Amino acid sequence: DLPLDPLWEFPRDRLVLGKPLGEGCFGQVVRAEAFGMDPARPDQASTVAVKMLKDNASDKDLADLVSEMEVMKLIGRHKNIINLLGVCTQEGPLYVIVECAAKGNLREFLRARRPPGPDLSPDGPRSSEGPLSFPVLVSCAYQVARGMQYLESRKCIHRDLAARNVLVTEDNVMKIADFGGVHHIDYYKKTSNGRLPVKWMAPEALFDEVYTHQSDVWSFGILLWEIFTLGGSPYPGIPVEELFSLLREGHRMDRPPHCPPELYGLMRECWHAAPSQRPTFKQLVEALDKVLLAVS
Ligand SMILES: */C=C\C(=O)Nc1ccccc1Nc1ncc2c(n1)N(CCc1ccc(NC(=O)C=C)cc1)C(=O)N(c1cc(OC)cc(OC)c1)C2
Repeated sequence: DLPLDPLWEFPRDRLVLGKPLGEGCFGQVVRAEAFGMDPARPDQASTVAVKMLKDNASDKDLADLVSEMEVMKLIGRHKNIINLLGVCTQEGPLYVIVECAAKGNLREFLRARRPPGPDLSPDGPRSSEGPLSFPVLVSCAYQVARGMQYLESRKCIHRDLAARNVLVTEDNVMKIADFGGVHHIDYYKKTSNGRLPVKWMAPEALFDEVYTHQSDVWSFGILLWEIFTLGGSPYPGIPVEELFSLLREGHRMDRPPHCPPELYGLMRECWHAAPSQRPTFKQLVEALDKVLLAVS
């Protein structure tokens, strides 16, 4: 079976499975109620997210989920990542119980909060004020950088860092998801929501199958661009075939509208050809911290 880990094992009868949250990478994820996740409050309800094997899963799918579980045990706890809460490995299906972020992923969060165009009638003194302000976008960027910096300190490379893979809590805290098959990537693969994940890959990863923390920094720069386009799709209108040759030529995305040169500056730094010429996550946290303090 699977060994028992009393440090993490949670009785499965203390879960009530609820609404499916969609296809997770290695299985499906369901919202759930947990009673007594805090052992000091055994009858207290909390909302959690539960990852489990899809129907008719292989022995490989089990291996993947179990390895994701073991990664999460190892990396420890941080404010800006999805944290492991517990597991159900005994006498029933494998459950991996993690934090549930009320507002969904960062890309959807941004796209849903785009400002009103000059389309609707002025109603109220804030008719043109959108939900999102510059300091809060910078805070989103800063928090992801702090999460990535933690992950890096734990020798963890993400390899798909993208806004879709950051979740947003009720208090607008960013939590990096799915930090733990690079030899088979379909670079033409479009996800069911229309995403082309090749557009987040560093040149060395895409061309040479090399991943480092500086590869993630490249992706971070793409995520920066998503934020300051409020959830835009990178390399707009560029199909994958054209992306290959544009990247070989050293092409980079344009500065987006309503983005200050400080932030487009950091994006271009993240996309320097040589990985040693990109900022480290520690440098990105510091740089974003300066902008955040300057504007708060
Ligand atoms: C809490 C109320 C709620 O339901 N919120 C909600 C509504 C709709 C969508 C998403 C959420 N909130 C939420 N919160 C935490 C987690 C998740 N969702 N999911 C599902 C969404 C998701 C995120 C990232 C995905 N990655 C990729 O597609 C590619 C990398 C896919 C789907 C979720 O999967 N998790 C989750 C995260 C991790 O990160 C380590 C690990 C696990 O299981 C081990 C699950 C959390």
